Amino acid sequence: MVHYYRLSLKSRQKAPKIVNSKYNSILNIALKNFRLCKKHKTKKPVQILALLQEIIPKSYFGTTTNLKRFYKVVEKILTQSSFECIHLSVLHKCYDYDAIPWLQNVEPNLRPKLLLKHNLFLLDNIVKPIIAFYYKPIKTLNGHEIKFIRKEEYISFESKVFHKLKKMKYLVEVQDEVKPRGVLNIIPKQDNFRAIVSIFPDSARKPFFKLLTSKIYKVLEEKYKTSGSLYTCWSEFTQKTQGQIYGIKVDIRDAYGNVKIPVLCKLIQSIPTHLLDSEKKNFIVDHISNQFVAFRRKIYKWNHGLLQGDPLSGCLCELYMAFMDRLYFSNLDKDAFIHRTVDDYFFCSPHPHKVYDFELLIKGVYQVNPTKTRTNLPTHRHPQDEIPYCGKIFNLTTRQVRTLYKLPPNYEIRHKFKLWNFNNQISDDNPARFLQKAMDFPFICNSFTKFEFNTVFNDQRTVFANFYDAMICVAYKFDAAMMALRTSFLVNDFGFIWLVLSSTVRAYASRAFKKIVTYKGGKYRKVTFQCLKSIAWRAFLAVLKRRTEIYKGLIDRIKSREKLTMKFHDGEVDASYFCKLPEKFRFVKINRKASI
DNA sequence: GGTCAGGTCAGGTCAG
Ligand SMILES: [Mg+2]
Repeated sequence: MVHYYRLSLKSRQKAPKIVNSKYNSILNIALKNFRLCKKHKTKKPVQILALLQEIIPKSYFGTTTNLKRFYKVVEKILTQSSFECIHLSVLHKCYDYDAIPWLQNVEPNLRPKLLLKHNLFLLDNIVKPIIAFYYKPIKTLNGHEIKFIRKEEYISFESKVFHKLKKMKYLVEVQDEVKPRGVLNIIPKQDNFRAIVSIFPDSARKPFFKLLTSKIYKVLEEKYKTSGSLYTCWSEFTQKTQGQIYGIKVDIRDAYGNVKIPVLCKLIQSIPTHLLDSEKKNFIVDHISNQFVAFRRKIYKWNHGLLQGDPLSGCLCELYMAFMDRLYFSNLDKDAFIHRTVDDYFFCSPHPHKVYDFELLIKGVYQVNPTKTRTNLPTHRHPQDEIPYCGKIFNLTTRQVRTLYKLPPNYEIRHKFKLWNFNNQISDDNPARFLQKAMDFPFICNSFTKFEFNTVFNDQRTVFANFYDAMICVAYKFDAAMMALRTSFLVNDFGFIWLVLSSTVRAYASRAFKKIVTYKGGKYRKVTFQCLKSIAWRAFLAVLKRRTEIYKGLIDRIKSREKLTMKFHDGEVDASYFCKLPEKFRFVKINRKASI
């Protein structure tokens, strides 16, 4: 029931020195050259595609066309998304068997199963081992993007920060062979790093941490006031306040690191025992008071607040903060608006000084990330009217809220979609299920919420541009799914794709009706079912034109007619925004090419 | 057969 090959490096095996007796012995030539390659110092930067060429004999493929086929896969590995797969079927389908010298002697009907396992063998024992030999994959947490870094480069940074963390007494090496709970990892961010712990999956102790986590969330919702609902807080405050809003979003740097463990331990003990048993209280207290971590064959103690990566760290930091909130922000104007996440505070009032004071009140208590601070206060050095917060972009003047998109310039957008599922594999002769699973709704739902489609505080200018931006995204996902159909399913019948295409602009457009209509408000003008299906079909237009040659046929019949009149009842929806591509998505790389 | 309540999964958003 296994159709898929996973691209990621840790699926790699460790190469025998000699090839097994069911494999043809041209392979042993390759393994020998593999060792010779590893003994090369390789101080200077070198491409993997180039290094493999001088390892795998041309004599193994015969023709250059066969070889480029196999390089299309190495490149995919070198450019992989987390979880990305290919079909095992590609490893052999459509090859020029004639040109393969060592198969003339093997019966034709026997050849494809020899080539798949020989290509599996080369991929598992030579290609990934070598990539691993020179680099480390780190996941950027922008979608599933994985960046590869040179081992000499990463190691240097690792040791560099490790020495800092050893200087700053955050990490202290002791001698008791106390059990470490996980392995520390140093993963670089924008300017800093992130020290995190990977918990050894514990021996049936996770259920215990699940239980404790729920039990303290019960104390959070109880002895501490609710922090709002965000959608309702921003609804009410924009109605209670009619003048120019003033606001600030501040980003605390290292919320975990700046927790005072002692206080947290006193909060723990302070719980009523009908709520939290004294034994459990004490388990958390020496759990977070004794955080031990394995580095390079050494076990250290973590004492800078809470360990990112520990299962308790989240909820325990929540408790800490909720208690702080009581201390410092309970008395604020009732009319003003305030909402917090884990380390992101958003505060709005119609008076400049109340926000300015809030900035001071917060700075007296916390060390913040000053570059991350955003404000419309006129005496700030870079004031703005739009504040990013919580995955949304609030405009304090207009009071219109958009979705926030995390797509750096040259981000390869295929990294924002997990199209492969290894627990539920799709056949190579069933591309229809591979293009529909791509099209499941749940993936854009977080942009199909009361927040984006309501017309309570939102114009129609903005309830439109929202739905339009969401659909640009579903398009890019469609394009990535297509090139997975093209490059892994290898389909040439593009007739069973239009089905789910229009079969989702209908449901995709209709959902915006029930969700958009249930949250009507005083800026609601008039929206229309085919106004939405037309926005949708013009979004696909503006996107698909980026690979016009593969797609003009589909855009030819689309553009031709379709009644793209684009009449809008409001009149202040420019509608120019809909023809073309919103600036965010034009500068995203849609092609796949391994840099090194 | 038609609801609910609970459980799982999936892909996505938050945020460490
Ligand atoms: Mg933050």
